[PDB]
Amino acid sequence: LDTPINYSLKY
Amino acid sequence: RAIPELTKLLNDEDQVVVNKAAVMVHQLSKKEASRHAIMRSPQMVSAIVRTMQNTNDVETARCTAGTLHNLSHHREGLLAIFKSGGIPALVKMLGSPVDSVLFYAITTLHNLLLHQEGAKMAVRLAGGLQKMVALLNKTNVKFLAITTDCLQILAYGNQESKLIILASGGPQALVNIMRTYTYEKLLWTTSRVLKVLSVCSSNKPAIVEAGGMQALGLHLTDPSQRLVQNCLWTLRNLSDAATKQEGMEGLLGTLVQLLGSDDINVVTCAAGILSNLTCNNYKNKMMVCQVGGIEALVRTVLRAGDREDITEPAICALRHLTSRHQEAEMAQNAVRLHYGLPVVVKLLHPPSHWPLIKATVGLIRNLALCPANHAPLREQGAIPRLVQLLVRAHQDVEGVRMEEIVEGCTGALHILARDVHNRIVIRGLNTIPLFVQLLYSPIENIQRVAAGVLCELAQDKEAAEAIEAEGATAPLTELLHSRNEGVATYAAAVLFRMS
Repeated sequence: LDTPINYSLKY
Repeated sequence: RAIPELTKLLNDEDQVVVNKAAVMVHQLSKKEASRHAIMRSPQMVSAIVRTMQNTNDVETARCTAGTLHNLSHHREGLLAIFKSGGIPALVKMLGSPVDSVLFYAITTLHNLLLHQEGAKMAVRLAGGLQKMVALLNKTNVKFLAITTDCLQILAYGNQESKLIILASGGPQALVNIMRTYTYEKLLWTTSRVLKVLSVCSSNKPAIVEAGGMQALGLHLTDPSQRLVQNCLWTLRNLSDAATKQEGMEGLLGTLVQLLGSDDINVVTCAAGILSNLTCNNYKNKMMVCQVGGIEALVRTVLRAGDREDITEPAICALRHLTSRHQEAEMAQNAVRLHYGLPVVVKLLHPPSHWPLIKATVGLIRNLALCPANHAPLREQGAIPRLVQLLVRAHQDVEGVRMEEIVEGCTGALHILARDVHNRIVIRGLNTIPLFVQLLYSPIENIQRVAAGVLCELAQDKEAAEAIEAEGATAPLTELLHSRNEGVATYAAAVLFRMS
């Protein structure tokens, strides 16, 4: 479940 | 008169003449009216390059390299070096065992890359990437500083370039620098390189395997403002790929303390990282618990206010912690024991957006698994607001599917309904008709929790009767034959109770 967020693509 | 004579002596056939003429030309370059005279000579500049390039003596090289280096301190002199095809030659010199000759070359190129248009394309044909990376093993910290800064100019906005560095083994070479030396100007530029590489999706894993995560954690408390910020942007970029590295118990300690800072760019970057490393790792989840992670995080959301770039990552970090592991219980109890329940239910109301509201409903579901939280959550007034959101989503954005907001909201009420008090509230909101309508969804997930909440409320005569009056008997029978042992077990329960 626990899901990551690719901060490389948000900034 | 002079220039035309030296040019000729620069390449006869007999070297001592060329070796002794170089020494002369070299000294004229230290004088102003001499350089100006040397630049505007399309032949002097040419002969000089082919000599540094084809010579076999040491000092002839040591002197010719110095002559070009002085010509680079001004625009007119750069344009000349450029036309005479001097770059391919300069790269060649990057393999000399002579310190003086090596240390010039690199600086002349550095200048060309910074102010001459075309240099970038050229230095890439000569193949200056594999060479500069091969020099990363030397020991002169000032030498390194200049070299690494050259890598960053060429790697910016170019994937072909990041792949060669990668292919030549740059990642576990730079990391070594970070955990060996202390010169600040070196540690700053080497991070500027690592940063640019952390963007692409192929160049990321190579850094985490070397140990880039532990090597970058070392300088989080250094006096340099710029070094601590570049280190942080970079740890946030790698984060979604280091969720399984052992021995991260060291870095997780520091990160927590860094929540308490005067810099709000340091708080924001620290938030997301703790959020990502907390995914599916029971070893990291516990460690954060032992060092007072829960208490620290609750406090972070309180001062953040309406700044959604801080609150979002933090809430996701508490959500991960209150689930799947030995201290998951302690976690749920602590959030309450630290005065956090109030603020959690406030984020459900506007100004807020969809991405944020989605994560808070998820945090609330977990929190309800602890008995001691049934009464508190009610008094804050979550039930009336949870139902309200369910409605507006049913019918219908921002990056969120409205069906998700519906599956989460229902599962929230499902667990809360374990306490009688909450049931009397939920029922008295004309909710039943809607719950019955969810039985018709094509999504199995929604079917289980919909039939679940009904199973809870149906344990009371009046309630059961009102459910049967809507006509749930029709759909409930069909769900008996579901191969989803969950959607089934629950459809058999509701029918049993209302009969």
